[PDB]
Amino acid sequence: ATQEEIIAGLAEIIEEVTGIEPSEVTPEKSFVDDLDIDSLSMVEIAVQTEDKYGVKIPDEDLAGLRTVGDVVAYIQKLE
Amino acid sequence: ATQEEIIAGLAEIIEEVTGIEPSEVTPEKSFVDDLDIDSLSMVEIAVQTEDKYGVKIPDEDLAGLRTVGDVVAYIQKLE
Amino acid sequence: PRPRLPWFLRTFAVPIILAWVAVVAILNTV
Amino acid sequence: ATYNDMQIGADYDLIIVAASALILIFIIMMVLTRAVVAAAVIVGTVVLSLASAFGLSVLLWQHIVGIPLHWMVLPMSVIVLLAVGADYNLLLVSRMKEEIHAGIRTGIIRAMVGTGAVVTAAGLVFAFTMASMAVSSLITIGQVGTTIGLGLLFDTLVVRSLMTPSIATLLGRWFWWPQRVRERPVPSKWPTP
Amino acid sequence: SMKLIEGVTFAVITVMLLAVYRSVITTLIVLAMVVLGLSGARGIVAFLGFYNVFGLTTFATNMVVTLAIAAATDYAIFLIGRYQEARRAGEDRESAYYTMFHGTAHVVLASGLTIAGATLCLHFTRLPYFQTMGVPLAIGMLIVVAAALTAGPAVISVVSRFGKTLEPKRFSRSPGWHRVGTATVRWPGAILVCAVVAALIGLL
Ligand SMILES: CC(C)(COP(=O)(O)O)[C@@H](O)C(=O)NCCC(=O)NCCS
Ligand SMILES: CC(C)(COP(=O)(O)O)[C@@H](O)C(=O)NCCC(=O)NCCS
Repeated sequence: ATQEEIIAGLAEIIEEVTGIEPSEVTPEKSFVDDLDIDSLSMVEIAVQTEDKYGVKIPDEDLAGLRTVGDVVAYIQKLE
Repeated sequence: ATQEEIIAGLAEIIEEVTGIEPSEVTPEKSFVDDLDIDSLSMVEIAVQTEDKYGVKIPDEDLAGLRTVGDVVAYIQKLE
Repeated sequence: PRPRLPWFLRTFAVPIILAWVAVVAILNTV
Repeated sequence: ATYNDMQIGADYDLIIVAASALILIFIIMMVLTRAVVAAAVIVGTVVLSLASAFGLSVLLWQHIVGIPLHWMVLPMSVIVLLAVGADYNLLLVSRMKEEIHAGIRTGIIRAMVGTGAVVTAAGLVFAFTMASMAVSSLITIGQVGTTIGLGLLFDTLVVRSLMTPSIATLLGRWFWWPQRVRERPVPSKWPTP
Repeated sequence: SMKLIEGVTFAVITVMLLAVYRSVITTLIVLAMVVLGLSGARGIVAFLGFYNVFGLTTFATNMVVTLAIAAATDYAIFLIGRYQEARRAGEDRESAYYTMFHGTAHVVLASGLTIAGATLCLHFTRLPYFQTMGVPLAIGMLIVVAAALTAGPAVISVVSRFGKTLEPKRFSRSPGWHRVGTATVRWPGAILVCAVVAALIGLL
């Protein structure tokens, strides 16, 4: 899948979870600082992603991921 | 795998389960009407297929499948 | 395609409220 | 002898009330949610909460206040606790069933985020209404009210929040038997921007 | 002591409603629904008991009053909460009202029927107090349910038309509820174990 599609889906999921508008979500943004997203919100994002698109992210992987582009790369790696 | 091999294996399994001869089994046949196979016989077919060839079909997928060719397409999709 | 019962409640709200008030007042006064 | 007869009748009526209430509530829940397992889970969680409610009331009165519970408090508390706990769990399960078409886990999360505040407010209001009966000069009524209030508090803060959704997550598709439910929907392709 | 009980309960309910809804007019409307339901139940019970349909005790009357008040408040909270959820989601008042009724009509009716039928199990007891407490409680609960399911939607219909009365005041998410739901979904086993252990404490 292209980066744009993945970023759009993640933007929709994040907007549902936290409230950050899709435009603010860019691949270089960091969840912890740029977007200010805690770990629990991150596992919520992971659950939504698994239940909607089938991409599965364990908690240990969620610990490593720091930026939005980092998450996208992980999803592309699975593909 | 070729369609012919899959159809032959499914024909053997169906003959063991229900009693329908392999010749009557063609990819356009429907389990519900053309072959008159209930859901329980279908899960029996799925169990036999898993235990013999390793192809795994969940119950939700078994709900969707309608024709013999539909099952073959699903198996090819896994490959 | 509004359901019949909520539409009926919404339309005749004032008569229903007055009927309930009158019935309760009668029961608690008699 | 009169009070001995009263005690025997109290035990008999307590057993009868518990059994009849359980059966009727189970029937109603099964009818409304169209699922056996959901009703069974609701009833079990309510009973388990009821045990702890009894324990809390017994402690608070007998050990702290010193006055043991009156012999007629128990069934009056039990019936109301069962009814209200079943109603709250029913509301949560109904919202879960409404939101489940988008997957089990997302449906559970959305149903919780929706109902939680309202159910919490209603439970707290009911509990504080029951606990306010302690201002009665008669102390049996105060005992009944405080017992019901403690039961509702524990139920709202534990059974609804954790136990029911956790059991729903564990059982998965079996939670809605005999209705057929997909654990997760068909994995959609990523949206095109 | 019944009268003082009633007064204290009303004061507590008013304070809690003011705390929750963060508004005065909505609290007044909910209190009006509560008064209507309580008065209906009390009136019907007293009227029936007066003509020797059944006997009454102090316990039955106190339970009738308190349970009627609590049930009316809970039903009003349910209706207004669902209506406000729909309204904040983005729907206009008409669609929000219809969504509220569609999503809460069956729940409220089922809860009321459960409460009414539960007390009716007392009519099959032996001791006179328990046997006499059965019917009046059921009748009062049924009256409360009817009042909540008819007046509630009607009052909501009339009130919302006039001004910005029932519109939400605290436009906010539920981050705590999000976190709790995520914890429950990800790790049901540990949470279930903790809940079961906590519940078993009461057996001591
Ligand atoms: C849950 C979390 C990702 C939270 O991380 P945060 O403190 O960075 O938000 C992290 O603490 C973790 O993995 N904990 C181990 C499992 C756990 O705590 N589960 C919840 C206990 S109910
Ligand atoms: C079992 C079956 C495929 C039967 O389907 P049919 O009624 O189309 O024959 C369907 O009812 C189903 O998936 N039910 C859920 C699981 C179940 O019933 N297991 C058997 C209980 S012992």
